[PDB]
Amino acid sequence: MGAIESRKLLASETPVGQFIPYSHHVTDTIISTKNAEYLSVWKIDGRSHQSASEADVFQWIRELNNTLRGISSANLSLWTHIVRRRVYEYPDAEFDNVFCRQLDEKYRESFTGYNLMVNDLYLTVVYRPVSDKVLSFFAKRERETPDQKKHRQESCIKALEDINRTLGQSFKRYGAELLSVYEKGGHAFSAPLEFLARLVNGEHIPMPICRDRFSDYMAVNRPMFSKWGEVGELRSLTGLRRFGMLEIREYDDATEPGQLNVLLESDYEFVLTHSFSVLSRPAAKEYLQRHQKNLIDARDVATDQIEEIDEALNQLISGHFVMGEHHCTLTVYGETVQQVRDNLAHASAAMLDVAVLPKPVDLALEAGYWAQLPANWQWRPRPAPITSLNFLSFSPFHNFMSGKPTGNPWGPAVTILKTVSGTPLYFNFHASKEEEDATDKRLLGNTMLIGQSSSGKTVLLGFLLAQAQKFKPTIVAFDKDRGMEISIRAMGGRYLPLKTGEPSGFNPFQLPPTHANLIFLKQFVKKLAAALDLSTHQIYGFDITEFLDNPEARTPVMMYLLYRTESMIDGRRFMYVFDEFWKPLQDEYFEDLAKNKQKTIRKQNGIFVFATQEPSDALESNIAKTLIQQCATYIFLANPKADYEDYTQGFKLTDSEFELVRGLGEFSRRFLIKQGDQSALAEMNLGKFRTIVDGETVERDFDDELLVLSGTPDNAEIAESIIAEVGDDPAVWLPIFLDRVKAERSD
Amino acid sequence: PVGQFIPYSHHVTDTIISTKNAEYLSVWKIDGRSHQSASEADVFQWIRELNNTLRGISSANLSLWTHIVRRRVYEYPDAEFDNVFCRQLDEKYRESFTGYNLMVNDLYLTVVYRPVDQKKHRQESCIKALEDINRTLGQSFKRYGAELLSVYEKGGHAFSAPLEFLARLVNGEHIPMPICRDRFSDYMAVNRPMFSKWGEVGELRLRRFGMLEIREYDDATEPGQLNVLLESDYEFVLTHSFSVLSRPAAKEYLQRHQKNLIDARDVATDQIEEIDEALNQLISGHFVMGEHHCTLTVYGETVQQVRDNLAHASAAMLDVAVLPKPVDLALEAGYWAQLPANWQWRPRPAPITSLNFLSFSPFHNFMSGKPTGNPWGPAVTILKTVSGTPLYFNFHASKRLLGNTMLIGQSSSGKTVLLGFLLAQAQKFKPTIVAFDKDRGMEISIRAMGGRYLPLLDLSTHQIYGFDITEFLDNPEARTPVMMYLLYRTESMIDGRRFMYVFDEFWKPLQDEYFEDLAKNKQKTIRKQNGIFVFATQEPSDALESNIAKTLIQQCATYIFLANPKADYEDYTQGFKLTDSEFELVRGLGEFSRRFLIKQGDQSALAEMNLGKFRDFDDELLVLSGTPDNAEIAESIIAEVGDDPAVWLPIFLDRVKAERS
Amino acid sequence: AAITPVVSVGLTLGFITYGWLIIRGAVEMPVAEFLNRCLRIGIIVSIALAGGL
Amino acid sequence: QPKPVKAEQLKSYYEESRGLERDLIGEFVKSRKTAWRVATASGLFGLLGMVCGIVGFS
Amino acid sequence: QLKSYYEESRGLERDLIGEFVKSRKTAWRVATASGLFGLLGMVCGIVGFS
Amino acid sequence: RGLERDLIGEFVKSRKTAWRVATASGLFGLLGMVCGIVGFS
Amino acid sequence: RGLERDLIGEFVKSRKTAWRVATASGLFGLLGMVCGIVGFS
Amino acid sequence: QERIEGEYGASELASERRPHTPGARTLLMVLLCVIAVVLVTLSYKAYKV
Amino acid sequence: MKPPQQQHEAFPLFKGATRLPTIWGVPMIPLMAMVMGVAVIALTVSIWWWALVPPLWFIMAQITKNDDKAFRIWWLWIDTKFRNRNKGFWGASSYSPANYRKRR
Repeated sequence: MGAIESRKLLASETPVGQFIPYSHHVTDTIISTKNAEYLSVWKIDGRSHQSASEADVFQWIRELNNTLRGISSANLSLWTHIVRRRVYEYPDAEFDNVFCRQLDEKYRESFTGYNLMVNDLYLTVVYRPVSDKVLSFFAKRERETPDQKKHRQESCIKALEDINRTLGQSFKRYGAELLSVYEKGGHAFSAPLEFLARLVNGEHIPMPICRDRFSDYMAVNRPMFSKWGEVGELRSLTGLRRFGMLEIREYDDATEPGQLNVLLESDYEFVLTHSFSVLSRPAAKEYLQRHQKNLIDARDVATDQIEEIDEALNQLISGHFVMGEHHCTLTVYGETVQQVRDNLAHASAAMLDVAVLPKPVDLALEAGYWAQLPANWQWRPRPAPITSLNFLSFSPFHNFMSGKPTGNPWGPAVTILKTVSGTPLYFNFHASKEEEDATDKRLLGNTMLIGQSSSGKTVLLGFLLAQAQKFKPTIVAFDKDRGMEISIRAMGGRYLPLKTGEPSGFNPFQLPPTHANLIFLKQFVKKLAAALDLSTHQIYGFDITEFLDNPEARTPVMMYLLYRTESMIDGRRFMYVFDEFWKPLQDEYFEDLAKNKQKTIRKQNGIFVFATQEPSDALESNIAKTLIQQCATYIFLANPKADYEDYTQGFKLTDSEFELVRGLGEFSRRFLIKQGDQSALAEMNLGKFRTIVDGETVERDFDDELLVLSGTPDNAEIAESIIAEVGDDPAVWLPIFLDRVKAERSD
Repeated sequence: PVGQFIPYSHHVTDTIISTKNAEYLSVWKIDGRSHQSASEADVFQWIRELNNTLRGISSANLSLWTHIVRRRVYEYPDAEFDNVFCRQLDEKYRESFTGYNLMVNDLYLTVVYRPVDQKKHRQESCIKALEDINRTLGQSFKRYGAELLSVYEKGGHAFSAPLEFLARLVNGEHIPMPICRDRFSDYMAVNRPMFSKWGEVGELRLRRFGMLEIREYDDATEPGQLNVLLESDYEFVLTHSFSVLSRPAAKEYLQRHQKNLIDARDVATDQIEEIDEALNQLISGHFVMGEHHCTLTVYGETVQQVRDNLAHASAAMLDVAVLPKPVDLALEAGYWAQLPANWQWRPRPAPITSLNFLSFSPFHNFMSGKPTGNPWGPAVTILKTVSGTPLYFNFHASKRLLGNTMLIGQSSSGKTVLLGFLLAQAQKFKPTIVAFDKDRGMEISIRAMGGRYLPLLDLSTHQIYGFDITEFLDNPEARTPVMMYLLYRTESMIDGRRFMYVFDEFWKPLQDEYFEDLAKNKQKTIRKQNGIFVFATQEPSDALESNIAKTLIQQCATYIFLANPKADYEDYTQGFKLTDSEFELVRGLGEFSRRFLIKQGDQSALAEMNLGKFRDFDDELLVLSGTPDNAEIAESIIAEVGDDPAVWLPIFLDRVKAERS
Repeated sequence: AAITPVVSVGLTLGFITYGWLIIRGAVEMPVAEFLNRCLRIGIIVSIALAGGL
Repeated sequence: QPKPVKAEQLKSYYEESRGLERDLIGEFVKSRKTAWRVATASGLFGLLGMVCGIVGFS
Repeated sequence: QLKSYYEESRGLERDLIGEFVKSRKTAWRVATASGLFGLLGMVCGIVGFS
Repeated sequence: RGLERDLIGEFVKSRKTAWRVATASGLFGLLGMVCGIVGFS
Repeated sequence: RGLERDLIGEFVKSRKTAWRVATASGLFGLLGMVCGIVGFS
Repeated sequence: QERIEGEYGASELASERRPHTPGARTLLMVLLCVIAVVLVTLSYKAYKV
Repeated sequence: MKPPQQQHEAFPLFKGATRLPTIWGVPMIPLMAMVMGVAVIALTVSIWWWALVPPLWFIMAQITKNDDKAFRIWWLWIDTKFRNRNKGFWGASSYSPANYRKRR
């Protein structure tokens, strides 16, 4: 009745464990299954697709298929998973500078109405011990002694571990990362289980390693599927999520590379899926013989009929592709049932645009939704055999460059930049393994901006150095033509405007007397011979503009400044920056000291942020070569004049990307970031726009910060005047500096 | 109606409620030991001793529920003084609390003993077994400070303390009930919950509540794992049960589990060997297993607020390596499973080792004292604490309870400010205060509180008096005479009136030969006569220099420890019965930290009395403390203006402001 | 001939099932087929009966 | 739902309470015993009636 | 001893009052079935006359 | 009142069950006797 | 006290007499029952 | 005694309905009318024979 | 935009996809289901009832030729969304996350 019915309804349910085929981690990278089918998950940073010639994606598919066809055992399987998702993990940053706070509030205001979503690719290469279903029909019933169960155990683990090594070696340019157990707080947290749980739950719940089968406790969201429909509903604590599945069932006379790219640019957060149950050469040859027989039992079409299947069968025997059973189920996530249907219709239009006729899954919604979890063939709706080249053409592991929002060595990403593609890039200095000589290290964090100036180079570097204060980083800025003075003053640090005819202001007279300091001072006076507190602030600046014409003085000035900054780096977040680097660095003395102290500094959170106006002038010298090759995060800028030799030979930039750089406008703000192998023609932009607040389109303009950040000796020579009249504090004199700016802006 | 789930019937002896199915029960009120005072070294020893005393009385009959109930305490009442200065102090200090936690934790352990002219002798055997179990548990919990809930007559209407806890479990609000001839199941519920038939949330008659089931098997990392819930912005009742299994039953369960794990298609040698280790760890490790379900029932006002509470709790427990599984249809069973002796309604219990039960509910709580119910009205004041829990300070901590208090610390470092604050806010009791002073510490404070402090004659005219002997402190000729005279005359006044002493420094009068024996005998006489000594000392080495001082210190109730970096190791360590870890916490405070470690009974916390903005506390401490220039200004004003307390205080404010400029 | 109710029930059930395709969304021959095939089979059965008499 | 119990006799109240509990349990088990005894007697007359009914059915 | 984890769990999960209510209810149900069977037999006999 | 009331109500329910069964058996035994002594002639 | 003693007296007298009449009437029912209902059988 | 306010009740998915192509009903009815008149004449001869 | 497109160099895809193993143009598993059903009918009511084969067999051929894998979808639906008991109570078919395997 009204009391006991709770238990009566409780015990009469089918738990989600019946549908989730997982169990104990057996190896730190491999998950078991109740049917003993061990699998591993492969997080992939898909390589860029926009910046490549059309033939070169063909070449990528060729290499990828060539590596696959070596290891594609008849016992394999693949589940790609491109889980488009929106970024909830990007914390708002505290700040102290008023100018920085204003800049960041304006910038984050400029993102009202933008796709803030990041692609996340995956791959789970699975390994069934036995291929043929007929004998496995018996094998599901027999009893095996534990020792032979162990024998199957090591056989499968070794086989899958070889597969993992081969895939890792084959994804060198794809930035792949095998996911494996990581420990938090004296307990084991699984890295793959979080992904497969995201497949089940729709959220990212950190899954610990408890003392049960994972099938028992891996679902924390009660799903609900409609009786007659295509959409469902996940009843969770944080809120309902309605999902509407979809299905592909009609191919065409084509496997054009990356035809499913259009769903990368989506406005709807979804989860694509695939499957490639690799299939035996006799069975594949029989399927192709069946197609041949059916076709040849008809009128003699001239060419589609005969020679095509001639070459198809001849390749299949000659080992150039491996057929397999495949199924793709795009599932869109949404908040209301109308909206998920709207997204489903959009996805159907997108798929029809690339000639793969989709039909929404209606009767097998639940079967499809349980067909996403890897190691589930019994739940796939429509497995249809295809060529392997074709499967790798339904999942070339293309991806827009996005970067890593969190998890970085310093923390959150420094800035977020508009991309011409549309998908936002989460910029950050620390790239992944450029040097590629040793795994255990601190992530290389350099940066090299190159390109003819006035195209925003000073604007760009000021923008990064203005937004990077969420880290509280020390900065030492060697600039040129007084451009950075206004910014460095705005960031509340000492800026020394070195100039001829005025006393230098700093000298080594009061240096400490220790024997190492005596060594340095002896070295300096041996180098000079030729023919207040520095610990006060955080963001320093020094101007070396007049030293470009000085052969002798560059060595003493840079020697002293660099030595003083050397004592600074004791583990605190330190960010050297520069400008037109080679001439300050065009010194015979400290190239060796620079490389050695570079290797030293890189450990305790050191960064070099280089710059350049004429990259042709830099690559010539010896010193600039090691520094070009020692920068992870390139940032190229545009130039009306370009040369093939410098950009390709020196900067490891491909031919298509070089033509892309040449194609850039003269003064259009567009700079090609190149963190690692991945590329993306991003553009931070400071144009006019509208704000959605109180129903008011409050016109907001970044020029009030452009005339601050942008380099102008003229503006600086009146900024210096107004600071001389009132030099109280940058937080205080900023409004009146803007006032005098408004006073001259019409004279 | 609702009695279909509540098993309670009636009492069998003063301390053992019965059950409908003859399952005798007992309730214990466990204060718990502080997990901040002692380092990580002693927590393991606590768990081990609890394991020892549990397996000592291990039997298949026993069982245990454990509840951590959090309250938004309202029983702490506002009090109106009869002096404007104290009212000002109270009003600003209370306004210093807008936005704080104001939540107390209570920990309850219940032991139920269900058996599995003979009949009468078996009734007697059952009750005797349960009372012996109670005696052993009480021997065990001496450090924790638990009290045995028992009947208490209130003016001819006998009541029953255990019914109150079992009521709060179901009613959700402390509704007192009498013991009467019905079966308590009929009327123990007053505000009956109304669970939504889908079972996501509930109701009460005001507060919506959703649940979480904390099903964990892995051995805990910390001896208290999910103690992050002890500090949170939501109320709950976290419940654990330990229905023991007889030793052969535990062996059989482990054997069946190992067999069903073996007979599978995948081999996992990280599990089978561990379980097989535990199976003969059980025989030789001597811990007895049992059933265990864990449920957290957060309360709220808005249903969306309850879901936000659940999400916060789920995150804050994933931070400690446990995964909460939300309850959707089992909520009715879960809630009716909270009542002790409701074995039937447990959702899905699974056997748990004894170490892991005592390490999931180890009886840790931030020390918080008694909000009310004290022998002297409510708690005098509500001190803050590190980690944000309100300590409800009071001098009466466990034949009236002992009240003598000592305040050991430097006079410059906030001793006098603290004493003035405590006396001013404890003026709500209207007790006589007989103040004694050193270096004119309390002259201005007493004269503000309407005393007749006599700087250096019957007590009926005023309530407060203060005698200053800082002039006559170190002059061995007649301290003993003057102290006999003051003590004798004050003692003549000691009858009926709620009474108090304050001694700023006592070790000089302590070495008196004649006076000390009289003090000890009068102490023995007064302990039942609402006597509250408030001792103090600038530095403990001054006190422990005298031997009799140790004898007087042994008879003290609450110790407050200011910040004294120059503290001798021996004094705090063995002289005052402090812990080594507490000695570390004393030194951890800076020179002028303004925090202090209050060892109250056998638990302690850092009562940080912070005078932040939101400041009027600056003005109050400016008038609270006493300096010779302050004293001369006060004396001049009092001489010229008159006697009344509040007439001169604005003039004093003006003159002191002029001095500060 | 009881084969007359027999053909009646079989042909009517077959027609109902075949027209259930439009709801089931497994046939893309809505107008031309559902008149043409139906009229062909109907004329065949009508001829069969008018011959049987 | 009446007022509190008479506090002058704590011992008497729960003394008679334990007495009542024991007597109730005893009477309920005795009632179960008589229940099966009556079930057996009812079965015996039922089969006597059935046997004579069949044998007298000519 | 009991030596059966199922036995101990089900012992905890069981209440005396409900078990005995069910026992006496089943005893009365069987007694009623036997009584009705006896009435059926007597009807059969009284028919068996004629 | 309360538990004692349950005890008293319980045994009086048992008593009226006894009266019911005794009445049914007395009437049904007298019925058996009367059908028999209807047969005997 | 008085009420409980009266209830116990009703217990003893009425319930014991109800089952005593149950036993005696059942035995008489059994005697007549066997007798006549075997007679005409 | 009423469903508890602001909670997740039954699904919003039961509101879904299968749309009908707005020609199936009318022509299906007319098709059954004609087939039925054929079948009735057929059983008229069936009984008559 | 226009991510990589085709210029007739696309890797050939042959229409041996979902050309299921079929006898007479019908897959083995569903045709065996029909054989079992018609055999049941023949053994149950009357033996003249292997004439029930050609009608439904032809309708199955027409179903399979149009939409090659209808029967797999049918069986998946029947097994999962048709078995789930409490479809009515929840307003939708749902599976409890916590594993209530009827144990205690």
